[PDB]
Amino acid sequence: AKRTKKVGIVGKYGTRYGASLRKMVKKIEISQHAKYTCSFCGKTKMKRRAVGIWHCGSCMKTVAGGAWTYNTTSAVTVKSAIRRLKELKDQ
Amino acid sequence: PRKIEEIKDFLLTARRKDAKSVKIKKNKDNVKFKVRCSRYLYTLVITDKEKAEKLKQSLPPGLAVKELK
Amino acid sequence: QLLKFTLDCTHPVEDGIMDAANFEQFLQERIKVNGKAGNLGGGVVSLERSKSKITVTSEVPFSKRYLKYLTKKYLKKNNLRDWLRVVANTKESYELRYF
RNA sequence: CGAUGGCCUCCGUUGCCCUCAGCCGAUCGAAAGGGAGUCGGGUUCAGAUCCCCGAAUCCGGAGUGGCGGAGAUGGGCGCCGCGAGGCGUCCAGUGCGGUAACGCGACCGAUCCCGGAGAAGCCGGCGGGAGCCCCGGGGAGAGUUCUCUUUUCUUUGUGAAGGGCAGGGCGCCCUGGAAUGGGUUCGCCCCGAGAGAGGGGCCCGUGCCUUGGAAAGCGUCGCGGUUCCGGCGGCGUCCGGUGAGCUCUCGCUGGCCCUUGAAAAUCCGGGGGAGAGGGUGUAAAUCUCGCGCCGGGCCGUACCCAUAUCCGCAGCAGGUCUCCAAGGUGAACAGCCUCUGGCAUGUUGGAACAAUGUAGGUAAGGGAAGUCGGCAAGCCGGAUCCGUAACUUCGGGAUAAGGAUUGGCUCUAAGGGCUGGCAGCCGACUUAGAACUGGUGCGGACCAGGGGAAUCCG
Ligand SMILES: [Mg+2]
Ligand SMILES: [Mg+2]
Ligand SMILES: [Mg+2]
Ligand SMILES: [Mg+2]
Ligand SMILES: [Mg+2]
Ligand SMILES: [Mg+2]
Ligand SMILES: [Mg+2]
Ligand SMILES: [Mg+2]
Ligand SMILES: [Mg+2]
Ligand SMILES: [Mg+2]
Ligand SMILES: [Mg+2]
Ligand SMILES: [Mg+2]
Ligand SMILES: [Mg+2]
Ligand SMILES: [Mg+2]
Ligand SMILES: [Mg+2]
Ligand SMILES: [Mg+2]
Ligand SMILES: [Zn+2]
Repeated sequence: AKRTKKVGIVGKYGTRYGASLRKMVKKIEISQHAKYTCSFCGKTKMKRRAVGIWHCGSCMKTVAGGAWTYNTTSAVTVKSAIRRLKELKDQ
Repeated sequence: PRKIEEIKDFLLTARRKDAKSVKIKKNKDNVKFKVRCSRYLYTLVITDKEKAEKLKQSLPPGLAVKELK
Repeated sequence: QLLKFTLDCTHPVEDGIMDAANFEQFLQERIKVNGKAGNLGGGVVSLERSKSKITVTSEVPFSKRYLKYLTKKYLKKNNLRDWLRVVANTKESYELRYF
């Protein structure tokens, strides 16, 4: 059954800290605790160990990433731009 | 403590210079020969009886023997 | 399978303050087998009187401590508790001695 | 290179030269952190892991190493001998087994380099093993016996260190290749980066058996020393079953972190391959294997550890860090009663039972009229079954509010394991329904929320 109608993971916070703060931390908590797909071994075992540590359960490979998500928009744009600079510098 | 399971190595350890004394324990269904060496106490257990008292005269003469009564 | 027990009230009978008769019928009334005290529950358990030697024989499981409990009850009933005492000489045996 | 001693052999002792190379900084800092290795029985007026008895164990040392075993003793050729076996030449020999995980009693090796252990948070769930508790019996000794009670109570074992076997775990290996997806947990989770299914390997084995070890301990009965005695004797120390039970411990697994939860001493493995041994034997160098020899110095150790051995001026109702933890009721380490153990009412007793106090109670009718103010006291209270509003940040409010039931006794039904749609044998607490019954009494003691409508502030 559907236990709660519009509050998700932050239902653990009861009636504290305010609705706007709770719904602001909701998405971050969901992303932080979500399991991602390891780009190396293909398994869905990329779990966050600490702030910016993403370890693979079976692949046994750990990656530096965002604080709440595996990747960050700034990082992916930076990587793409730096790849373009690399290829353009040597043509 | 160390258990000796075959007959002759018990005499082999009995005739060692280290050995001090051998004591004979006679309980029901078992006969135990305990030889006291420097490091361990070696126990040899005989189930029957006739092997026991035909071995009782096979120990070296110079080794002290004590019957536990 | 045979169970065999003996009671030795020789000291008090030779002293002359109690006799083995009342002892024996106390047994053959108040021995209960599967909880029934009638007629020894049949011939399953047998009682024999020797010269101050009470012998109980059976094949159904029986309790030496049952026998001790019954003789203690007799001693209390006939007022010998502060004089006599029931002990065990060896296995399958009890005997009554003074203090 | 130079000198010495010991059968100047071979080595030791130096003195000089060549060569080799970091320190994270002298040193101090924990009687709860790290830190090899001792347990059982007995003994005193007062000490025991310290004394005695008996079993062990760690570290360190040893010219000649004390000794076994390993390194190890094979093959080829020419021979002798009928063969067995024995001669003369060459060649090897720093171990061997398993496809693999890895195994075997050892199995050379320096400077150097790499790694491991030491060395890691909090919480949750589950499983294994012990100790304890519990149930049914056999003994031994006690208690009740006015009536009954195969009754009630106590007791009924084995150390460390080895060996073996259960039992737990494995993110270890081999065969094979799976959708009609499968395996599996309380939850999860796992799989072509190899699942299920077979067969193995490793680790922990604190449990059981055995060596220790019955010789000792203990429980009973009886003899001694008329005593000063580790006195001497008989018997026994047995068979089972269960549990979301409690405590400890081991293991698996998960959750939380803008928290990621010590260092060093010390020890070990590996990579390398500088060196050393002997020319076929009396084999040598070398051995983390078995046994044997010697030693372990210094300091603390009594007792109290708390309503009387500490600090509060004191035998002060204060304060002062920890381990062990039975039965019943009950959710419970709550409250109440009891067992092992302990104590003598807390720096005095006797006789009276006035007032006023201090601490508990009960009151007809009324029910806050008392008082600044329901201060104090009182009401409610557990559990089961119904029901639960405004408002809301949608999570709550909420045990909202408001109702009914609750004892005793006799039954019925449902909820499981093991062995050989069924049959037999065992079984642990639950839940529901019914009848009967009591002077309407039943969360009978104990434990145990009064409620509602609003305003202000945070
Ligand atoms: Mg220091
Ligand atoms: Mg220390
Ligand atoms: Mg498999
Ligand atoms: Mg004995
Ligand atoms: Mg002390
Ligand atoms: Mg008083
Ligand atoms: Mg007093
Ligand atoms: Mg006092
Ligand atoms: Mg006082
Ligand atoms: Mg009134
Ligand atoms: Mg009234
Ligand atoms: Mg007034
Ligand atoms: Mg009040
Ligand atoms: Mg309200
Ligand atoms: Mg207002
Ligand atoms: Mg506040
Ligand atoms: Zn991966």
